[PDB]
Amino acid sequence: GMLWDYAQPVTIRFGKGRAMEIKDIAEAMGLHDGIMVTPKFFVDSGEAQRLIDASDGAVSTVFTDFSPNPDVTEVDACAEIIRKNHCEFVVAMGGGSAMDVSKAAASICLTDDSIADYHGTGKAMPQKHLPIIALPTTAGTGSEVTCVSVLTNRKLGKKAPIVSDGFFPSVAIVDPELTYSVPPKITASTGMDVLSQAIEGFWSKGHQPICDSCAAHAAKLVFKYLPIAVAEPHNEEAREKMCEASVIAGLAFTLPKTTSSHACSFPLTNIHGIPHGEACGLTLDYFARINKDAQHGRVQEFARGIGFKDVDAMADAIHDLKVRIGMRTGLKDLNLTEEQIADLVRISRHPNLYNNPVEITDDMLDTMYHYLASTD
Amino acid sequence: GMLWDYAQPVTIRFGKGRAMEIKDIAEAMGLHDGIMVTPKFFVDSGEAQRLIDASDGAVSTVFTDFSPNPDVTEVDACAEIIRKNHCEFVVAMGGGSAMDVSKAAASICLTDDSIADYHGTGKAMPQKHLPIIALPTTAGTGSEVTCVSVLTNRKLGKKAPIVSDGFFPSVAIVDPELTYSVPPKITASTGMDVLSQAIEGFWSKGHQPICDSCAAHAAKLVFKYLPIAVAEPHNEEAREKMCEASVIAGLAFTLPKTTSSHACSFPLTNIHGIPHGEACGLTLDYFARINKDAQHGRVQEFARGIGFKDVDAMADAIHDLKVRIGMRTGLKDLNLTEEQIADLVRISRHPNLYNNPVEITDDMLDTMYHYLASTD
Ligand SMILES: NC(=O)c1ccc[n+]([C@@H]2O[C@H](COP(=O)([O-])OP(=O)(O)OC[C@H]3O[C@@H](n4cnc5c(N)ncnc54)[C@H](O)[C@@H]3O)[C@@H](O)[C@H]2O)c1
Ligand SMILES: NC(=O)c1ccc[n+]([C@@H]2O[C@H](COP(=O)([O-])OP(=O)(O)OC[C@H]3O[C@@H](n4cnc5c(N)ncnc54)[C@H](O)[C@@H]3O)[C@@H](O)[C@H]2O)c1
Repeated sequence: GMLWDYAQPVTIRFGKGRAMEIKDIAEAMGLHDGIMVTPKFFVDSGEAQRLIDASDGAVSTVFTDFSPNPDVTEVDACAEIIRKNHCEFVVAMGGGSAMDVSKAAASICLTDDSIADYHGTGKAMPQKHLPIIALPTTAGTGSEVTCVSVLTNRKLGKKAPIVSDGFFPSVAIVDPELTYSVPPKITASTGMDVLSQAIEGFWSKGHQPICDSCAAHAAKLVFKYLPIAVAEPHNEEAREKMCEASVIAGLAFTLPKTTSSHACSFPLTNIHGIPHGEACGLTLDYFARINKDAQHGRVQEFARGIGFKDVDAMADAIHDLKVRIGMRTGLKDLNLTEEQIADLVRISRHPNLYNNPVEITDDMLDTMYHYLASTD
Repeated sequence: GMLWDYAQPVTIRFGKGRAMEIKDIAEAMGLHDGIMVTPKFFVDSGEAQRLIDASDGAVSTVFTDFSPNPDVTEVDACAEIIRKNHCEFVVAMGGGSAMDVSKAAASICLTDDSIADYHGTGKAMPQKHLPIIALPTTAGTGSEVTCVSVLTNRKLGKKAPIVSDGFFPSVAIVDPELTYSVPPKITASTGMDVLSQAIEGFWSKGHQPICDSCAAHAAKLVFKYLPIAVAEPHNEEAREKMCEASVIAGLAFTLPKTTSSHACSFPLTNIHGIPHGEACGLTLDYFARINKDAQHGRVQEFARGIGFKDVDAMADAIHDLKVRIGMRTGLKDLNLTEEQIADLVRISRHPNLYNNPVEITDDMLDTMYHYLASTD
């Protein structure tokens, strides 16, 4: 017997030049006076003002004060702006960081309580929220189809996600044109994040068939088009394909969740400043050679479906992919101490690690990090 | 570039024995007193009361007065029942016929007009309705994840579908136990209906990547388990695997729509009484040999993705599948006249026919129908 649930209530509009259709959603939903949460890059580049003028007065205010690693203070700061201008909907035009505070601010601006009162403290988020129109500009994190908002508390040293049914965006416009301006180094990291969510989402203990079809489709696209997009940022086909894999791979991690590589990326990112997708890719092919034979050859069928002889052949491609696009293949330059390696193992015992098809023991993490700390 | 919209607002609770969870959905929504629209077979078998008592007062009334091809009068008869008993939600436990009157009667009971006032005339349905909990009992048509309600106007001699966003069921519980009681002949016909909507849904003109990932997963499951479900009606795994492919193929054809085998199946059913799934599969392999080199080798990559050397190897698998499960391979026993063959050509020119990649001219229809008239 196989039991599973599937819920995906985010409408998706895909196509180049469809970011101008924000006026079509604010008129159909009957919503005026919107706030666009976008990084300051799009403000100085005129791309933000181009869509606001196209919306024809639908969007009024703009909020750009937030970090790539967003804090709980920028969420309440964005919530205060919504409370003042009486904003009805929230536009999230950015990467995984601009869309993280948009989900949190749209639900918290309807209460007089801080966003910290629900940040990993057991308190459930109020489901009442403003509508969200996610416009991802990186390909990506797939956050435009998830109910997750990853935040940080600098004054309290806390960093934990918040999962609420009210964080689901109503509409998510995936425009590949907004990804043209992504630098090659970020394109490679965000591309590895798509590949990690696709592979981890498949071999997860909470897998389901609808997510597997999306996971296999997105993974094959990353192996083919991601090197092209890194080398050629203006390649319209390679960018559009990466957006295709990005939103589709997001549909494979919302329910089955992620496993080992995402559990190890949290210490590799927060402690050592390694970007998220690059930290996940740092251990992707490592756990692949471990889970290759689990689930009665199910992972072997995944590799053959995307065009590989075995899983070890697929793990070789993941390694050749990271080298060609300039991603980390080791941690020898960090000069990690035995205390730091032991810190990597203790913090890697995350709830996501238990979703791995093969039980990862502490002796395995100690072997992996000692191998990573001794590799260029 | 690629342009496509994706909207799947149905919640899928898949699992063996999860039909008892009507109480959970009614309690979570805080709803009581529901009307269960089901065929009379499930009442005579006690399966309807097993779920009424499992809901523990959540479901109160039962409606069983509708034909396999549902008439508008049977909808208003069910609508007036909800008006006289004020039910709060609709339970659709049955085939496509039961899930097509549950969509119309849930929206028309809130009004005072007849459901025929929106049947083919073009008048939009009111977007206010009662919640729908779809419990499909075949595998299938996927009506639990679509917004179309195929009806029939017997007094007016018309059979036209109705498409309304308010017809989307809230939750679609897919339980393979409800399919154990399907006779092998109906299993084979409904089984071919899944493979049709998957193959047609893939090579359609309005194809999109999310639906194509689902189309390949569903098609690969039918080739392996459909003969098992036919020769072994109580095979639990074969039944579950057919239920899995049926709901996944529902998401595959709801947006890209159907192509030629569905356009040719409508005259094969209303005039000659051939079941829908059997009438679709009667021409499915014929159009495959036409669309093999279409869309720049796209259908070729589809056949290799599911495990065939080419479409020709897949077309042979379709033929051998129908012979093993006892589906029509020709129309020689009908002894069709030259008038009848030309009558099938006229009616087969349906709007869904133009969705085929290769153009289906009237001469190709005349050639195909004359070929089937000479085939056993
Ligand atoms: N919410 C979720 O479900 C989810 C899932 C995974 C990761 N995340 C979090 O999301 C963040 C990652 O998001 P990311 O992977 O998009 O990077 P990002 O958006 O965090 O930061 C990327 C940087 O690129 C800059 N940039 C320059 N030109 C750009 C352009 N043309 N388009 C977009 N950005 C441009 C942005 O200003 C930003 O500083 C991490 O903090 C990660 O933890 C969230
Ligand atoms: N709305 C949609 O998305 C969609 C898609 C395809 C077809 N359809 C329509 O739906 C109908 C076809 O649905 P179907 O293929 O289920 O045909 P159908 O609805 O006739 O199947 C129901 C019949 O199956 C028989 N049956 C015997 N044992 C059964 C059992 N144990 N469980 C269920 N039924 C049993 C009964 O006679 C019952 O009337 C047609 O009217 C077709 O046009 C709708």
